[PDB]
Amino acid sequence: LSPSEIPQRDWFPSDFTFGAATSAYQIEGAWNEDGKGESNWDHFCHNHPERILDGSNSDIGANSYHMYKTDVRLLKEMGMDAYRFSISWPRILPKGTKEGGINPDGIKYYRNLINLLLENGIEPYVTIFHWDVPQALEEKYGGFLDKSHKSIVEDYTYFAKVCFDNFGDKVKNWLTFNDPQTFTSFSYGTGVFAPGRCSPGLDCAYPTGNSLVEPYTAGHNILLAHAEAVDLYNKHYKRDDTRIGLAFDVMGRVPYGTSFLDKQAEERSWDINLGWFLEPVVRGDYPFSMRSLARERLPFFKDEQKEKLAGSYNMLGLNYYTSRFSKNIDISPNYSPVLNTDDAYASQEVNGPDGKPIGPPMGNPWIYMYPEGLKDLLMIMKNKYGNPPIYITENGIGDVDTKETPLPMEAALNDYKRLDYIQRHIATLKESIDLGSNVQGYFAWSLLDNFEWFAGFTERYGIVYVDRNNNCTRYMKESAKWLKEFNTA
Amino acid sequence: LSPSEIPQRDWFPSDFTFGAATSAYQIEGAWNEDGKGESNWDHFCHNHPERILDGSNSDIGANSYHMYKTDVRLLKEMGMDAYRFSISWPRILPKGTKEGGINPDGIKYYRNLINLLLENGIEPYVTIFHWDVPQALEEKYGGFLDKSHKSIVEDYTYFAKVCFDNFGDKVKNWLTFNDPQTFTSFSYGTGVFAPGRCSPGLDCAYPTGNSLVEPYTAGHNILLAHAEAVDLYNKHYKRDDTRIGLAFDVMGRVPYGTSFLDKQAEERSWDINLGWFLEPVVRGDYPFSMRSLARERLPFFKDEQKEKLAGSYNMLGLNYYTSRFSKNIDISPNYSPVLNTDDAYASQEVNGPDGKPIGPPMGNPWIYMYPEGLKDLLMIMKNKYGNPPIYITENGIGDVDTKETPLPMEAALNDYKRLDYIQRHIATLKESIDLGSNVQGYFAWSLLDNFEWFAGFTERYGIVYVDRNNNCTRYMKESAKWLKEFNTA
Repeated sequence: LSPSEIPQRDWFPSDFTFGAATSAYQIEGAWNEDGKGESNWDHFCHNHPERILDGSNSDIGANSYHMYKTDVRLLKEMGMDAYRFSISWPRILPKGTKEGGINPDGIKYYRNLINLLLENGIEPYVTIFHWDVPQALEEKYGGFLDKSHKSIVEDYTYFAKVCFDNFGDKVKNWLTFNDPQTFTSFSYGTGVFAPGRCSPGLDCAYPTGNSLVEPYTAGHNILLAHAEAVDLYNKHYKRDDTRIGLAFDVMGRVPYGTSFLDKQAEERSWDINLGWFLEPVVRGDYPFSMRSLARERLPFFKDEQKEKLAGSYNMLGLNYYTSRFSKNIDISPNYSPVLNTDDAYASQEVNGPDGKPIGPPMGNPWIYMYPEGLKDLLMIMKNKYGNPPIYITENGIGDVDTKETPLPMEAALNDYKRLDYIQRHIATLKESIDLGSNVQGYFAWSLLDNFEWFAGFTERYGIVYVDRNNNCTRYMKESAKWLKEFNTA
Repeated sequence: LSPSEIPQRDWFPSDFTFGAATSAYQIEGAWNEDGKGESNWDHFCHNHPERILDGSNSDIGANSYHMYKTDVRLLKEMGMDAYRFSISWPRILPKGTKEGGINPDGIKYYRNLINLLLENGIEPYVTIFHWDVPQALEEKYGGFLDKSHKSIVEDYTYFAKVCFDNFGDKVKNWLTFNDPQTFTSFSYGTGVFAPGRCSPGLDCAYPTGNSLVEPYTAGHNILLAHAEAVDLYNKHYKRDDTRIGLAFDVMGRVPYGTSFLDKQAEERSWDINLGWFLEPVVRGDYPFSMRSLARERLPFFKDEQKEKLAGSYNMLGLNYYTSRFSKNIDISPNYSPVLNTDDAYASQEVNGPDGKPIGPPMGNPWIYMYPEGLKDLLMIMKNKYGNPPIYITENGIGDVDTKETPLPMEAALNDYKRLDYIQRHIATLKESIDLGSNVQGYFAWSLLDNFEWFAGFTERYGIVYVDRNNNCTRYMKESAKWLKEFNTA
């Protein structure tokens, strides 16, 4: 709020990075053009529109496949140092496999986007996989549910090789996966993401899975896939100045009460949310708490794998939005986990014991502003996990805009709530950096308003407004205007 | 230790308590006189003398049953404020049950000892149970292995009732159990204690038990017994100025290395050693880590039991001797618990990473001097468990004295190593008191040299020498002389 409280670029180091981010399926559109194979999401939205809040799909998105030159202009205008976007697996390998052949148009597109960004002095941060699994592999062996722990791993590794092959010379920053926890938990736990599987009795499109097992199977394959891709990268592609890693979605955790019991609950919560995928790439295995609680439901790694996994990164991405109070749940005959996330034996509350929310509500159903949680998370990365190079690869909020409660374009552009939120977190990074945090960059999540998975188009997360009523025309929002001023000045 | 470093009595509050302690089976003797029933230890030593290092038994002990007058004498001369001793269950209730009848001579013995201690201004801290279970009960239903979780509970409560009925008027400080963890772990885990049970395949007198289950069964019954005895006490015997509780044996735990993994191992170690019995009397249930690791092997408490257990104490005893480095052990198909203590997934090391022992060796196979471990424990009691009134009910070392390497009487009396150890721990209490610890007393373990369980008479723990070659004549050691000087001055 206060003038001296508003972040200034000179607050951060000269080499610090500021940018924006998106994901292929959310913005690309052209779902079936120039030889692009079908994805799990194409398949899910088309077959189960009832599972999308407004029954929409992303056949078009923000049409960034055809309008990338504009996205680049926008980034240049705001003075962003970098841009993080993902690559569509099927647009590159329609069948998802080597034998399926590499789609030249798919390669050409990302090739053009990369050169243009660079031409304009914007560093590309390439996310190899953002939930878009080729349907071919999905039907072939369930994709990441691959009970063999081999097929999907090799297929993902080849996909990566093609990316390193065709873009390696230009790309200096790679991210193998983005939000693996939300992907596995939502796609196989609660079943709100494609393909929509969950345990019998649960309300999802295909209640014939197992919410206590599939998320861990998928998670295991993701980790094996990551380790293999990084091995390949370090052996045949890494250069003295390039980096590879992955990004984790994470909610800050705060003890519900003062009991040491809730502090324990909090620990188990960080473990099942962040630790799940971070500990394996850090030391080669899952958090002890998860193994003691999920037991046989959580696969074991071979010695070779643990070896390939430990230290498989040069930098790590953190996608932060909110936090929750963690309240203890005792083990006893009166309680039985139903969802994989229930293995943490802790309830995640928005309201503390005083009935008040952990932070001011930002609009949609789950984002409560609590920049303190980001600070705690960075302190944990610094003191417990080796203080590696950190990039806040995602941060932002979603403005609600439904057919029942339309959000006027004027109001959509005057996103002061978003601006305030963004400046608070950027300020939080300043503090963490002075305390020793190895944070090296910040990416505002959603360069553009786009498809928001099961929420469809009911939420606008962009710093740039997209008018789909008029050829997806881009309009800077106040938040984008400030970022432009911030990056300049 | 520097002269200004040697603790002084004025260093502590006027109401602070200094005393000595012993246990019935270890010092009494007269194992089968004046109607005393046979105990589990009488039975074990007689039937398996090969399980006692020097093949001895405690038929005589320090012969305190006939020489108690001399014991109180030593206490009064040293200026001790209190004396902790235990009551022999089989000596009070020969058959261990009410139907068996109360032994007149037994009641008499303790009545006289108590009145004498009071006549001399020495407060008696009475331990109700110290491992000596009436053999009658052991044969009738396995004693604390009682699969019904009712018989042993009721018989223990009655025994407790008798004590309250005959001594309640004179005793103001009660301790239901002493060292429940060593009792259960050694009697049913490794089998080195009576009755000597363990998992088939292990080396004990009766390898027909289960080291992964029986210690927990016994522990569970001990806790139920405690809750019931405290409930009875609070209802018909407690007076505004009387207190009841129990004492826990505990080794300090220090992370082996710097990894966060060993910090976790350390926590699981405190949990399995101290938490096992403390958490139930504090909040009504076992530590979360134990329930998650022992699972079905750790019995569940009924709601009314958790209610009786939570807050079932006015004070707590801590038996401290040494500490260990806790080193992490991952959960994996390559590791399978054998002993109940393995459930903590942590090795307890005497030597740290540098090959050096955590503290200087005190003589016997397991005691290493590390008073800072006591400080850590007191800080945990203060910051995590409510900072209750604490009494260090045992602290000391054992001088090795075997047939092969006899300890000359002169050397046994010049126990400067014990004195140093004692002065360092008393000093440590001072530091803790100033830091806010609610420590209210210190008891030197072993007023007398006596029977040391499976170690027989190969170790002298007393501050008072017992010459069994003569008529078990007592002689003050340097440690005792200093204590006398300290208590006076």
